[PDB]
Amino acid sequence: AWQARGLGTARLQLVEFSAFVEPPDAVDSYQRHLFVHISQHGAPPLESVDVRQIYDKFPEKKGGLRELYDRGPPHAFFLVKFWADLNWSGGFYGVSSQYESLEHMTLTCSSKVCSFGKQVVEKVETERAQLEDGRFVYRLLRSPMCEYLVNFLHKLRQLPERYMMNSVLENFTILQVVTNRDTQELLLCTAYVFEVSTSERGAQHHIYRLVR
Repeated sequence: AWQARGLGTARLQLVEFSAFVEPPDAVDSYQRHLFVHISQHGAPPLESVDVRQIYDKFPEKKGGLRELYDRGPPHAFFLVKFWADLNWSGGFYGVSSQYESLEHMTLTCSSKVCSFGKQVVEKVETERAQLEDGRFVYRLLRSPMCEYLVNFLHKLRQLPERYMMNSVLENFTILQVVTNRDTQELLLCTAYVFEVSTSERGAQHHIYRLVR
């Protein structure tokens, strides 16, 4: 219909997102390990997942998934299931995001990190547009990972069975809200749930529309 084919609206599309580590000897010979990755640079509509099912995985009151979805707009809401690649200390742990739009705005991106459906850490970054080839571009490149996430990854990686990592990751989620800084209107809300991938398979994702 007017349904989504990937993670984005007509106002703000996600070009690429990744969380990575570069070992200290990437200086001598460069190498990057991706924990998670989405590259979106004539396709079927995305599958849908009912937003009520994951209410409890995210906080309530203000900034809660229920309230955000009640603000809308409904079509801006996505779920990303990650299978994270956790086989790869003291290198650079990074996160890179890039979005694209037709209109010039200033974005605020709030990444809320939740444990057992309860807000635990939050980052809030702002990014002005940059005009490139008609399209506007928002580049949050190589942002350093919060030391919470880096320690979590090290802790997580040493669990002796992967069903135990999946048990632990069951309760760990991330809510991402991108809003126009000026008009305060939500442009993009992405819910992330997490599994561990096996050793032989690298990172993966499935993107869903969140519906009601």
